[PDB]
Amino acid sequence: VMAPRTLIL
Amino acid sequence: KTTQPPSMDCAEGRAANLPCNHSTISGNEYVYWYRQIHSQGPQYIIHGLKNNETNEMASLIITEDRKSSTLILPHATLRDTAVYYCIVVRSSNTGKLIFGQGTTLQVKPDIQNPDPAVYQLRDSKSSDKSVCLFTDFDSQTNVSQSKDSDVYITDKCVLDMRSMDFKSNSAVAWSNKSDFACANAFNNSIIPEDTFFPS
Amino acid sequence: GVTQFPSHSVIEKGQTVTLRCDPISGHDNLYWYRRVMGKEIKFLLHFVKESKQDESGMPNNRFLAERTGGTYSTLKVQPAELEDSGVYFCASSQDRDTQYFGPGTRLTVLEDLKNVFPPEVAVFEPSEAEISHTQKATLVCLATGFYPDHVELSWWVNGKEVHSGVCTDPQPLKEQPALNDSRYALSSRLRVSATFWQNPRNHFRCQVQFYGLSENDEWTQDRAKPVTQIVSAEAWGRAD
Amino acid sequence: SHSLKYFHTSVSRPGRGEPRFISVGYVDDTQFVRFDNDAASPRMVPRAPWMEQEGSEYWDRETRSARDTAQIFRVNLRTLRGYYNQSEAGSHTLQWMHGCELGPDRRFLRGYEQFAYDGKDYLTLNEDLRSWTAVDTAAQISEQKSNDASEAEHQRAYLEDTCVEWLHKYLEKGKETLLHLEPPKTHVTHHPISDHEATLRCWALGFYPAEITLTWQQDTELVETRPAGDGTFQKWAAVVVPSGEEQRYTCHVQHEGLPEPVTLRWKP
Amino acid sequence: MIQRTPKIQVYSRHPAENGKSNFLNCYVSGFHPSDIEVDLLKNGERIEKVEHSDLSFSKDWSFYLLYYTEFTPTEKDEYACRVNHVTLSQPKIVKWDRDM
Repeated sequence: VMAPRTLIL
Repeated sequence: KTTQPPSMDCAEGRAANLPCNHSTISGNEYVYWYRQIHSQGPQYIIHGLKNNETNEMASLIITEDRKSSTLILPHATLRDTAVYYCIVVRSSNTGKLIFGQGTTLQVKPDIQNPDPAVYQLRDSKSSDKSVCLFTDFDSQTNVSQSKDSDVYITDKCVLDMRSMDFKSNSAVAWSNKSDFACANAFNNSIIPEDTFFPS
Repeated sequence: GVTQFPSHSVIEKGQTVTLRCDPISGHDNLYWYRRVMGKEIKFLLHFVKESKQDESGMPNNRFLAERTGGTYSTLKVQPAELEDSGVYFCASSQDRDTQYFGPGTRLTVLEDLKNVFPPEVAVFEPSEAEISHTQKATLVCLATGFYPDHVELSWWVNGKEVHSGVCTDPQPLKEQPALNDSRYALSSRLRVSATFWQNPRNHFRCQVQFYGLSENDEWTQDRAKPVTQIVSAEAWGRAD
Repeated sequence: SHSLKYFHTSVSRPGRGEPRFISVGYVDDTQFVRFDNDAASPRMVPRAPWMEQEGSEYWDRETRSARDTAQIFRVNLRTLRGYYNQSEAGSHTLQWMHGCELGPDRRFLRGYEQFAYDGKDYLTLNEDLRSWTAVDTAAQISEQKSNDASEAEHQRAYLEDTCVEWLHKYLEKGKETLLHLEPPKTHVTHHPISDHEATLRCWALGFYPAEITLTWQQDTELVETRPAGDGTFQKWAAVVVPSGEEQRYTCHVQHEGLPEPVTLRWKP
Repeated sequence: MIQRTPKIQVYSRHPAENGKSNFLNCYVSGFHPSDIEVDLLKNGERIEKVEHSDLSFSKDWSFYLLYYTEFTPTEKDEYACRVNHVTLSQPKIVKWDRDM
């Protein structure tokens, strides 16, 4: 699966 | 998801251990603990993944299997009386919280000076008056609600006279109907033997 | 901390309320949560800056939320229905892992405003028996006949608020539980030392802040408009 | 060794509304999934035959994750404009790549993660997976935001556990083909340039994985490896040779699917 | 902004046999930004049913795409790829050579 969280840059 | 005991009694000054189960938990789900005192905003306490952790509010113990948790409150006070929510949150871009039933933690005070008694108190004005005060009983005693529909009895709440190093329990009863004395006011509760009744 | 306005609100079925939240400034994320009386606290919405990131908890179309400049948020119920009564909590976060909550807006949608009533407040003087038995004097405050249960009770000694020795019921009692829209009662205890109570120079006031109608709402009835107000009862110290 | 890699691309479309967002997933050199918010079905969907069986459960989770990422990348694009001082008019790109690799022992070897803005390196997760490093000066505010919010923790959780866990799940589901080594079919062609010069071309056809070395035994042209379309790859090497003796030049094919390294000759 | 011009290869899936069914590929790679027009031509005309892979990129962030269609090669028929990009001042046409 893809990463379930990303960055709010 | 997550199970906690619905209620927990606890003595003040000692440590409180609140359990939480989450046996379906997966490796990217985080264990969070919030609390809510009365009806005011929920309050972040601590969170962890796999190992134990500590901050100034509390500690967290997570088993090696990850299937259960413990919130430890170091030295419980009356302020620490709250609902405590154990919430598992999977890594996400929102981190949304699902509040379960939580554990309702009652921190029972000491009661060093038991002196159980039922007093009558009169209004500062006129007519009405008639309020009965059940006070100074230990946290063993349970104050039941009245069977009579027209007699009002409050839950027991705790009195903190800080400068005295003194705490005390109390329950208030009133009714304003004719045949209502302070002698029969708490007939529906088991009041201790030798409860002081003033003539 | 997170800020919310108004702290209380009672409005008629059919009317509009805007609820406002001022997050800890600098926080990218803002959340709205609510507790519908009888249920658990539940997610409504998550803003990442001025954008809606998650909307899954938003009840229906009657609810609309904005965060124009990614600062303060606004949540508007129009039109308001009874089932919307409850407490609405705002929250803000920087990491999404630690959420900080405001004190919440307590909302009561009523079917008819005729049912709103200010509290009557009475103070009950300490027992002569308690003084001789315990060397302490307990005043009881009784706030009766209020609807809805939007009350804050506090004690005032010599024009100053007191906190030590005070005990106020978490929940109020229904006066006529067998009737619809039953009015409430709430009690409080202030316990002082006998000799403090026995000083005639000492003034004790029980204060109850009631939250009711504002000045904008129509009132065509006989009785005084049940507006947001403070009702008090007092008693002076007594050697005898 | 095996690897699970995702490639995410967001492209702002100021004329339209939402930016174009596309996510692709790879087990080794084999695509297995995609999300594209412009597709007829804007959801995470199977891209290999061995992913058809997964139920509503899995695709829903993956669509939520993709759509959520899209929605954050849209916010990011706006914010990145504010870090560089660019107009609202131009289109720009945010890319995000994440992957985990297993060693021979089939356990976690390494994880990586990095962001690019307009094809330029922006922000990279450190090798220890515990913090982020700015690669563009303009990324310093994002670098500190990410380090302050302990974002690395969530990504480490992803790369060391979740990624590893799922990679093994995928490797079992794609048993038949993922562990299959396809050797290349190889030949050499002749093309006279003149009376004095000619071209020799070494072909490698229909192999998997893409990794391959073609050497000649300095006028050596070598094309970038290309997909055939059926999950296999193709690649050719070319050397310029004086017209006459071409037998002093031999091709050398090193590839995993072959028992031993292979020499090619050109049969006239 | 990084602007990279697409490298282009036109080729078949399987060794070319006149009259046997095959696939004609146009591989575009090493380009930035992502926007790109690609077409497969038969005798100079755009082929209608043409599919493409999902947008992806390499370690250097440059994008790659494969464009493909079902075809049947002939002696007399000619096929080409046609690529347009911001880095190009005219559409670049590359003919299919069965030796590449």
